[PDB]
Amino acid sequence: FEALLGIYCNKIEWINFFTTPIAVAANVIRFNDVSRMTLGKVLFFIQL
Amino acid sequence: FEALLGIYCNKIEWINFFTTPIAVAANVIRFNDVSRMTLGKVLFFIQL
Repeated sequence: FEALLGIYCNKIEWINFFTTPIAVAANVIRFNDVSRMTLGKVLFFIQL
Repeated sequence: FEALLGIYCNKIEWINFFTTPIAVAANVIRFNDVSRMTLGKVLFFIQL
């Protein structure tokens, strides 16, 4: 006989964005209409 | 649309004279007519 041993499958690890340490550079906010947003802008006022 | 995010500004930092360590070399007294003082002198008397 040709005998086949237990099939073994891979287990993919899972990544959350706030687990990985690039999110300390990030600052992430949901906003459901940024598909419709054309330009976001911030405006700064510096005095010296 | 064309969004406008928050508007930020600078904090112009304040400095007191007696906070900085130049004032240990300094010794500062108000005198409201030094505009009218031509010269101020001190006189030292050494004996040997």
